[PDB]
Amino acid sequence: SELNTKIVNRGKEFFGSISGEKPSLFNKGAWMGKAMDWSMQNEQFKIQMFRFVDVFPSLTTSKLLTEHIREYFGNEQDMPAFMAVLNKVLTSNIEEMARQFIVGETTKEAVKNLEKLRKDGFAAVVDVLGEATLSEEEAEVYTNTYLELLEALKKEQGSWKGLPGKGGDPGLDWGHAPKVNIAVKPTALFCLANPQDFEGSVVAILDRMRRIFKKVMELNGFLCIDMESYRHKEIILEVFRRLKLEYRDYPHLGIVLQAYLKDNDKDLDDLLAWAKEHKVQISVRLVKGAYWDYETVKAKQNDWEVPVWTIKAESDAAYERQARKILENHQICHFACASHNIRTISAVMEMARELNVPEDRYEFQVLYGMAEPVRKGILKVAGRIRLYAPYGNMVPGMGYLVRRLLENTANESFLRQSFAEDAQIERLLEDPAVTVERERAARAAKGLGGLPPFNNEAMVDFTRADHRAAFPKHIAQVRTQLGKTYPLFINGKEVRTNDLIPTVNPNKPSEVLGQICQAGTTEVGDAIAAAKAAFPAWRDTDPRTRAEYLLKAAQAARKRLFELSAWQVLEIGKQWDQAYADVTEAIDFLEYYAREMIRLGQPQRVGHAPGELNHYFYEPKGVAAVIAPWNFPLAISMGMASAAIVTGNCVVFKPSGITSIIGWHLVELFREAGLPEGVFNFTPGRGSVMGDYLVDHPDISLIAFTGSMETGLRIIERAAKVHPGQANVKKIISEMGGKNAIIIDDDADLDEAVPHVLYSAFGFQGQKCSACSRVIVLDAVYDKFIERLVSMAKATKVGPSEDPANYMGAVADDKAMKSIKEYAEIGKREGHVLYESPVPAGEGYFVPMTIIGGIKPEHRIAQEEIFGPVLAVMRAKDFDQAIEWANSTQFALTGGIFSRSPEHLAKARREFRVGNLYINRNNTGALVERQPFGGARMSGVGTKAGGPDYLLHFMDPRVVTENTMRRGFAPIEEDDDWV
Amino acid sequence: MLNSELNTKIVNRGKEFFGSISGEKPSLFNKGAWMGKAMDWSMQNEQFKIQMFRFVDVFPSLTTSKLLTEHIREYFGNEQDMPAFLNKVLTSNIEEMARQFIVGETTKEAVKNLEKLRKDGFAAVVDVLGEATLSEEEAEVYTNTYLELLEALKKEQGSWKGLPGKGGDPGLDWGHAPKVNIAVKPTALFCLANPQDFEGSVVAILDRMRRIFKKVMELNGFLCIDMESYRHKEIILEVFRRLKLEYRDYPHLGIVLQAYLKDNDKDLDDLLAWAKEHKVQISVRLVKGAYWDYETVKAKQNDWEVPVWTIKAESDAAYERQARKILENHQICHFACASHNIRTISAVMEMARELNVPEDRYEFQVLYGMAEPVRKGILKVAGRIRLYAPYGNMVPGMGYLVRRLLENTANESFLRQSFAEDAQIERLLEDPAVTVERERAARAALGGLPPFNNEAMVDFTRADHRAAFPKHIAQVRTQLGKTYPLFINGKEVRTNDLIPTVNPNKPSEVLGQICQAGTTEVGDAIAAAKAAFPAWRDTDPRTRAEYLLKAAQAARKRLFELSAWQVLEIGKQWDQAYADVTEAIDFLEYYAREMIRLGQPQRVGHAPGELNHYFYEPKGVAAVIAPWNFPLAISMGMASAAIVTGNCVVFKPSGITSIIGWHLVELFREAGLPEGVFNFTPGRGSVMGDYLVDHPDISLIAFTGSMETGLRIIERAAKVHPGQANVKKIISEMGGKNAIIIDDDADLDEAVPHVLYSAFGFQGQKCSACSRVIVLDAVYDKFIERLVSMAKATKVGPSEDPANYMGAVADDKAMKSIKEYAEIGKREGHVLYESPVPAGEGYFVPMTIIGGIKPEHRIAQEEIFGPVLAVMRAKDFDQAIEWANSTQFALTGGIFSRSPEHLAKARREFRVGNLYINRNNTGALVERQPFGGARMSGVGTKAGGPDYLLHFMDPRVVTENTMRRGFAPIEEDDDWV
Ligand SMILES: Cc1cc2nc3c(=O)[nH]c(=O)nc-3n(C[C@H](O)[C@H](O)[C@H](O)COP(=O)(O)OP(=O)(O)OC[C@H]3O[C@@H](n4cnc5c(N)ncnc54)[C@H](O)[C@@H]3O)c2cc1C
Ligand SMILES: O=C(O)[C@@H]1CCCO1
Ligand SMILES: O=C(O)[C@@H]1CCCO1
Repeated sequence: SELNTKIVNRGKEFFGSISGEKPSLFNKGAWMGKAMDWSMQNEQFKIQMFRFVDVFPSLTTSKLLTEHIREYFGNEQDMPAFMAVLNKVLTSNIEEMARQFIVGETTKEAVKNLEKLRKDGFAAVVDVLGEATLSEEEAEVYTNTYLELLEALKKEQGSWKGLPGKGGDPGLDWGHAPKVNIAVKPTALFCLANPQDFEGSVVAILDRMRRIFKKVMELNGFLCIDMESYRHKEIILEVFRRLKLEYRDYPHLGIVLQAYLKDNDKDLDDLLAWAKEHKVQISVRLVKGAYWDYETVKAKQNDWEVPVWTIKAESDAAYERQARKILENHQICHFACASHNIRTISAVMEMARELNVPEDRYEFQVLYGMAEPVRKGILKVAGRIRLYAPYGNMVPGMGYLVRRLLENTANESFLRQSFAEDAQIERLLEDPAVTVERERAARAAKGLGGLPPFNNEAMVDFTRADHRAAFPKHIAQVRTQLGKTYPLFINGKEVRTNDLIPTVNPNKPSEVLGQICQAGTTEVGDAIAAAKAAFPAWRDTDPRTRAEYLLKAAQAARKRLFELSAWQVLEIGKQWDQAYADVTEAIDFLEYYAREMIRLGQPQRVGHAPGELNHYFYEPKGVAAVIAPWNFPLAISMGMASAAIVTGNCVVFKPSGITSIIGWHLVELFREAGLPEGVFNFTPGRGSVMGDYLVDHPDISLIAFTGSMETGLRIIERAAKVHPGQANVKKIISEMGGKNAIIIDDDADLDEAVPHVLYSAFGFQGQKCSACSRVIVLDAVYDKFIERLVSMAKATKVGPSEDPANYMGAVADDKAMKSIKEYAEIGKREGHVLYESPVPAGEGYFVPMTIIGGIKPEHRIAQEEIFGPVLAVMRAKDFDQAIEWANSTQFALTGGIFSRSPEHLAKARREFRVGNLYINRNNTGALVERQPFGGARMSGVGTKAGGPDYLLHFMDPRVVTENTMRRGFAPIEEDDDWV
Repeated sequence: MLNSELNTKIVNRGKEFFGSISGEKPSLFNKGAWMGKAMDWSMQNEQFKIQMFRFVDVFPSLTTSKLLTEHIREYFGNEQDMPAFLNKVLTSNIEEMARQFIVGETTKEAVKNLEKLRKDGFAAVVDVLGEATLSEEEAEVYTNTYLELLEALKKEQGSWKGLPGKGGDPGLDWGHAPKVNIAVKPTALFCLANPQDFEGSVVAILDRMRRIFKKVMELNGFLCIDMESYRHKEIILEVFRRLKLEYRDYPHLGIVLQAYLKDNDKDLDDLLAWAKEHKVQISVRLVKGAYWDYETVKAKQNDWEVPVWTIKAESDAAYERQARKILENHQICHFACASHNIRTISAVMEMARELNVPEDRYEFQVLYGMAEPVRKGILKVAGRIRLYAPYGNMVPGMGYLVRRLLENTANESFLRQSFAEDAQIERLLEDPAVTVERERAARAALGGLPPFNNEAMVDFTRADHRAAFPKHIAQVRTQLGKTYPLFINGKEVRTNDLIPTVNPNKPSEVLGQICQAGTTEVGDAIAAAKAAFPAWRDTDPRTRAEYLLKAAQAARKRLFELSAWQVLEIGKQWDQAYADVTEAIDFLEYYAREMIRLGQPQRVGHAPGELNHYFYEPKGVAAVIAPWNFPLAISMGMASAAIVTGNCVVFKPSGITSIIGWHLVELFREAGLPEGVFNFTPGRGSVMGDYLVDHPDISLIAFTGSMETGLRIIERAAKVHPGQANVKKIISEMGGKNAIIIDDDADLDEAVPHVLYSAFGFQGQKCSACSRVIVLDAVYDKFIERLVSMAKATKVGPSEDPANYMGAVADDKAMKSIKEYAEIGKREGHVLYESPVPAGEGYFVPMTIIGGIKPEHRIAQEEIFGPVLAVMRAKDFDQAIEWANSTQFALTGGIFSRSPEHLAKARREFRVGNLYINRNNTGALVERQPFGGARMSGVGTKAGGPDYLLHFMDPRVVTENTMRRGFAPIEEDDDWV
């Protein structure tokens, strides 16, 4: 109460001394102020304006600029009044808004302007614009930019008089702070920063951070480590902890902690405890956090718990609480209050006074070019105020710029409420804990048939220590299970044959995982007869009961998630994330197709004529042959088999030879679920022995196939014949290849495009039907794009997938390795090799990560599916040729485009006619419901797994029509057209 | 108001009526009897009413102890689940209830009881139970029963004193009425009574009615012609008018008019005017009407205007207004008031007084066994009461029995309100005209397009519809002799290869010559469709749909004309021709709405920072290979489906219906369809058949025809040739070998004409036609006797003559092949019926029924596609289902059964694409019965349903990452915070 009254009064004095002055961004007399004002009034404009700011620096020609302006804002008559002559004026206004937030474009300019800040009474923390670097070379340039900055400041600082204080050392700012203070972003220091390779990322970042830190120490300066997105939070904490311990006696090292994270109370507490345990001192810059929108979207997309508070006052309350904790611990922890919020600043000031904290233990910081009246008020009241002063160019600084625009204009922004909305001061200065209680209470004021709605199973989350630790443990566990013989499974019984084929670790072929029995035509004949005998009872089973078996199987897989994943790492060479996502997709199919059968399972009345009932409903076809691929050995198999099973068919299942153990997991899961015998039959076998036999058989009514075009087309041809005794015309559900292109338009965001294209091309060694095998790059952006793509590629390592440090590993088997390598030779003769990775020496089916330029549509590697880590780079003269080239193959599965032109995106949506088109992201990793997968042309037959049309393909519709009139009367039904 | 004053008298008379009989209830409402209890719970519980009434209907066919016991449990549950109120007991109660409404089971017993009624002071009008006869012999039995009855009464009437009256002849009832009075039901006199053959029906009925009336006049009696369902109303009026004019001086001939008909105000005026014109007198029995539930349902099933009033008080108001009109005309029109309604009766009594009507001009009539206190009431006040006294067996009387039961228990029933509902007397006796206004005023309390409704079937109750066909057949004959060219890329292309098309019922009548496309022309059409495809694909789905709606309006305007062409070109009967055209219109209307439904991309998934849209794309060029049997409908269905989904079409019509194929050209042209979107290429299959199917630019084949051709196309289409963009999509409807199962408890009066239509409708030239009838052992001999007796009544001949049931088959080849099958069939089983055919030209095959057929027989397996019906004898219900499922087809099926267990088994196990319960297995309508099957009958595509258009397209997904530099637009359906 009493402290809170002091805080409120301090805040009132603050607003009083501000004298009504508005920060420049809220100055309606300025163009910037007008543009932000309209963005705040009109959400559609805000979206257009911020997106235009983002794309602006890549509008490097007059044509690009004129066209983009028209497409984002409309013609001159239809755009707002505050908005060729037009190109020049708008360019000037955007340029000036960007310069608003930086102290310079270069090191020498920054240094000049920093001395100007000192004369106005301001300290600085200098930052070089950049984040999320794309290569080792770029990380080196960023690093050397700091070294150059430090050399320059080293020369200058001796001539700088220390900013005024009340005591201490006259050569230091305010008597105590080092005059040179810099901030560094960890993700700018290493382009593959990923907690999936936790130690690898820590070391690579720490190594460059150390070089910078040594130079900082050399001039008695301060180094602060910025905090970035939640994905890197633990990595960054570890870098700080390690670096601190190597130089335990050096006081001027800081770390950012974000009060908007639910983790932060524990993290702050742990860090303080850690500092005590090691008897070192630390420094914390407490912020709220800059990535709120991003964290909420990212967690939502992956069914992760949202790592940030979601009521704005909760972050404010957390800040006051955590700042009090830091101030109390001022002996061990130096404090930088980083906030533009007058309530927050006032709370810190009164808490510090109440605890009599020495002034050398806390200072205040704000962002350069923002909240100008607040900055001046702090200078007047506290005296110790530091500006975060970045420098550099618009492209690497674009994230920063957009974050500032977002920060100032958000509905919940303290600055917007104060300086745009004329919000009441009492409300603004209210204790946010009160606000929290009131908001939470206001906020305290679906599925079908008892089932929760569909949601995709949450992705593995390597920000968690337990998830990181799970893989090595489960891989070892799997290693105790090697060397078994896997029999056929037919009508609930194991059937052994004497033709065994070993399955091996593609990254270590001498490691034999097991031996697989092969079915001959006799055993396949037996599986078909078993399925046919089980069919009548299974068909007569209630759809909701059939769905329940899928639900139980899903729960069985969920309880074995990491175990099932580890099997794939070893048997087929999946990377950890790839393995896990394979299993979660299996679970999704089970959960989704169960719900879909429940939805489609109730007969629907059709028509509304009285005296008549028509019910429309579906019947299964009979026995389904399911011929599964090796590249998604649990997901796609389970997808195809469970769809066929849930719709009332019985299945004869042929796993791919090299992933037959994963195929055995379907036996384990369906057994665990209690599935009646004969409904699922497991029959691996040699295609050359029983492949045609399975497909030609008269008792097969349906064939679900996922694999190569040559095989799919053969199956389609053979299946069309009706043999004697054959009950139905065979239904084909087929997913075949792709030759997938991603287009890189002139205006593409290259920082997004590059890592997305690399992942699309080389994720899982390129062994996906959706993989990017052609990247088609617009003439004017080509050299910039390919230099960055190649440079990022050179940073990646090729090696065993059980080691998370490797980006990709060996391909499926010896035949694939030989085939892919020959294609790379073919490609190297057609075009010109741009990159060819090292591979480890010794055993393993390794193919280099390979990038080839100069490719044209008439070349073999622009047409034929390689199914491996071979990327063709094609140079298009204009957007029209890029589309024509994207459409130049016989396939139409997936595709992508990086572009920020509304016109080019619309042209792409219309003409780039693949089954799944991706805009501004990778073209792989389709999720159930979100991205139903499949295409036409030579890529398939227009069936889409994971979508609402899929189960229909496994059934035939029936209608029963009843005349309900007997002797002149009929019951009246609710949906009848009557009188 | 004068009207307020007269109403006061009516209400006061009603009140005294109610007071005198106060206490007394009709037998049916006596809750102390079994009759009363069953009715009581029926009135309380609508679910029980349906069970009981349906049970009464099935009861007489429960002829063994097993059938009886099982049905009892199936209709009413187990011994503990059913109400307190065995087989021998329940049999006796239901039998007692049926006897409540009859004066006897035999003529002798009837005559005895009628004499007993006279001595109680009641006149009678005697009826022989029965309606909707199934044969000429049954019609003769019925006619002779009246004759036998009349001969008996001729002998008895001499000894009868007239019922007491006020003056006149003591030998006449009340001094003036003839002692003998019978009523006859017209539809009991002719098994094929149908306004489609209006003249033939009138004459057939008139000839038997005359034979009866002559006997009636011979004893100076009265003949009343009952009125039946709306379908036969005009026929019945015309029979009455003709008979009346033949015996213009004989006064004892009456007709019933139904006040529940909207037509009745006009019908009554016309009849009164017709009588004045001809200077005859008439007699009208005015009733409300007995077929209300039926007329309402039937009208709605066919998109016809409901012929009855639908607010109950509107019928009461109609009755009082029409009664007044009759009484005003008492000098020319004798009046029988037939109602159990005290308000209605009281109104007629005061009106007869107000208008000073002589007593010999009106009498009162009620139904035997009903409304006993109202009956006694009338006898006491008016004295002139006549009971409608039917006699006969329960099976032909079942319609009458169920109508009585419905009558007494209905919600709006006056009897129910008065004697079970304890309703306020003031509300019961209020002027129905006031009730009408109250009820009407009480009822006052997808994107521009009307919802889908099927196009109204032709309605031969209308004189204009009856006149339309001869007019339009004649108009079509003035346009014969033309040469029809190909239609490619908007241009007519002639070739030198011509095939003539002729009238199958008269092959010397050539309708035209058709140009045949060679492979060069087919190639050109395919090239044209391919060239038009990009722009058509990019045309908005709503815009595409608009062409179909325009084409529908074009056809709707040409309905009778388009029908006429089919009558002459492929031997369609009038109804069959019209139905073919309305189905085409339905497809157009339905597929337009479907494309509009499917045409919008839909967001899928709910993750923020992401938009996934799911939508459809056309395939490219579609080959449409159409059949002759449904020449406009199925052609238009496949073609418009392909076109509305953004494909372009190369269309090959069947050779013998090439002119109907040209109609598609005309309709799409009138709609303004872009050139090349639809191309018309008749040609010889042996020249361009495989060429069309094999062509690398074809992406989809829609085929409807024989299994053999269908399976060939599926084989060839599976190959991917050089330059072929897609795996070809097959949409295919092939044949069936369809069975109807006649269960032990089947209603044979429904089943027989339904089976006959199913098998011989359009000469059996439907993929849905019944070619096997599977009859349960114990009912076999009875079913076949009735089936054959009805068949023998039908005539085979030219479809342009509506008197004929069926006519010539499609062409010479069809004729030859069907005849070979008939001979094979005759060797396998035993012929039960083989109709005559006209001598002279025409592709005539006899209506043929063959017995002793088993599943191993060729005609039990192979689709004949002609008028040849196999009858098979199943030993029990399980073998029946087994046999139904014994072919390689699964298109349609039927079952006539009233057993919940057996119907349940059939729904589950009789796995055809379209299963029909208790009706014919043909005539599938758009939306109501989406049509198609699997096995060898098809590939699981159902034309006319909500899954069909999907087959003509491929789905596409666009996914957009909407986040830039850490922010994204929040969308409405985003999962968020
Ligand atoms: C001697 C005799 C002979 C008859 N002959 C024939 C005949 O040849 N053909 C024939 O069709 N009928 C005939 N009827 C009439 C029929 O059999 C019923 O007896 C009669 O319709 C019942 O009318 P009501 O005045 O007795 O009873 P009410 O309860 O007054 O009237 C019931 C009648 O109202 C009508 N009705 C019920 N619901 C509605 C509604 N929602 N909207 C509009 N109207 C409704 C029906 O016609 C129904 O029968 C005859 C009746 C008698 C007494
Ligand atoms: O990059 C950002 O947006 C914040 C502000 C300063 C550093 O971290
Ligand atoms: O058959 C019937 O239901 C009516 C009643 C009397 C005759 O016609």
